[PDB]
Amino acid sequence: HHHHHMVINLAYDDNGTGDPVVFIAGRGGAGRTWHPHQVPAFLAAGYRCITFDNRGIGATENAEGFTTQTMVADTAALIETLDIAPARVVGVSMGAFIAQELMVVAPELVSSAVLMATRGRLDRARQFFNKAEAELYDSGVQLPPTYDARARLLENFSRKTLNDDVAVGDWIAMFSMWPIKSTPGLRCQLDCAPQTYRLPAYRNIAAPVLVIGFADDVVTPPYLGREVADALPNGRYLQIPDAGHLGFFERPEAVNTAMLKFFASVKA
Amino acid sequence: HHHHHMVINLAYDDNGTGDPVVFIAGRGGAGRTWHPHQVPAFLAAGYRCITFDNRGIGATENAEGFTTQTMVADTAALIETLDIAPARVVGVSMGAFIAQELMVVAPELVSSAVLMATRGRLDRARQFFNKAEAELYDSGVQLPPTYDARARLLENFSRKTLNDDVAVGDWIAMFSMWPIKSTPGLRCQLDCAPQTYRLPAYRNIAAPVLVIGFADDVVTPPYLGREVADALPNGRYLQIPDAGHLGFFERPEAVNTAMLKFFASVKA
Ligand code: NA
Ligand code: NA
Repeated sequence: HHHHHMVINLAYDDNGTGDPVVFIAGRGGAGRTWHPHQVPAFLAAGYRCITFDNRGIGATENAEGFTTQTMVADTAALIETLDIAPARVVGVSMGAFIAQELMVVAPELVSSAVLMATRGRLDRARQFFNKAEAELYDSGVQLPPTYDARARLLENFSRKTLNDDVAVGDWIAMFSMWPIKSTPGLRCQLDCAPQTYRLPAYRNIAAPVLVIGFADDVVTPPYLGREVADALPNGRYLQIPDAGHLGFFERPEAVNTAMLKFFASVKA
Repeated sequence: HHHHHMVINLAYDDNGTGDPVVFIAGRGGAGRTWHPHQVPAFLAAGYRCITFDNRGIGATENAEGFTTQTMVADTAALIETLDIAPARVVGVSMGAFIAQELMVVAPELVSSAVLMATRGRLDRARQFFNKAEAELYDSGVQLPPTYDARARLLENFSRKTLNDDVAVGDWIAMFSMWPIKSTPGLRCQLDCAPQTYRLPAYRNIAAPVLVIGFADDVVTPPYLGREVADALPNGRYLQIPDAGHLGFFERPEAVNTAMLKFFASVKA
């Protein structure tokens, strides 16, 4: 348990009534990124949905010097403040890493979890990708807007989507509804990632977990998600075809139905 | 046939004896990019190999204001100067587009061709990618080196390669042997691409053609290569699994054996 933490106010929304589900967004994602595709489906299934702005987002976008354990403690504090322990947790990418590490140190707060687009370590390519992203920020160079959108398309969507002229046009426009500003908080979130080999620690997590991998994901490749599921004694792996790193936007029905079926299967 | 062309000296190498094969590199590639993996195999099969520096490369790296038809005429002039008509042609990406357009206007110069990683048009994503690349150059922004290498890795290699820690390390190092300097010639080569729907024109090409698509290619996706093969009355499509846009470096044995078997099958 943390002993060097200071609670800060994080924006959050608390919607619906019933069993609580805490959503943890990935790097650069605000709480509202769960609202186009996930929260309506979960509300329709009868869940209460908690979404929030991670440290480094929005009102804390200039925060720096925080670590994964800071964000774990932030999430734990939100669960305790809302008096929703134990909660279901849905995390994606950085948010799934936070969820994993939360379950290691405070398992009593999490009844079950979905971990989307996750890993328990970085391989050579993904370590290099992170070094390159940090180098881009630290150089002060700003990518021109269309080139930034091109990188976002390549890095987040399936080949099937890129080959779909209408879908591609739509996602280019979606980028205006979900800008990712280069902030100090975004740069610090880049380091809130597996710096070490965390799979052995996850063998201690006894709670039921669904790990979802996205077949075309190049940011968190599916084989690294399968490693997490294999470490988890009560974790199962599911792969979504024709889905990139943003698979929960790209194939929302497929992802939601898998998550809702899992959460129903572990009902108390 | 061209009527507004001026021949310029292009660097070239002419290796081996026997049936001639003219290699046409893609955007940013010098003639020597065919030497690590293709020319030795073709020499061992008994072919004479012509490799050259496209307009916009090397000694003409500051050239601008040229078009696809300029490069078609450059290639035709090289074939005629060396007195190797009709020649086999191997082109990749921009080089395959040049080869396609050469066969439309001067089919007598080409006995058969391999077209790797090609297309006869741009779809919505690939048009946007090109607009983004032009925007990056025209903005004067220079990508920091590690970020530039990250983009090159993501855009050119298969998921299988990216997941291979040793191979990834090797390709990062290969980038020091094959730098792609941002030059006026490189920017102009960006426009030497299908601006229009060229598939109907290719229905006129009677020569035998092998079109090779790379399964993981996101720069020239395989379905666009299959469109070219389908237009060509004597064109066949072959797909290489686990290969990105640089598939002829990544899977050299698979690509070379397919090309050599094809060229043997059409021997006079
Ligand atoms: Na498991
Ligand atoms: Na055909």
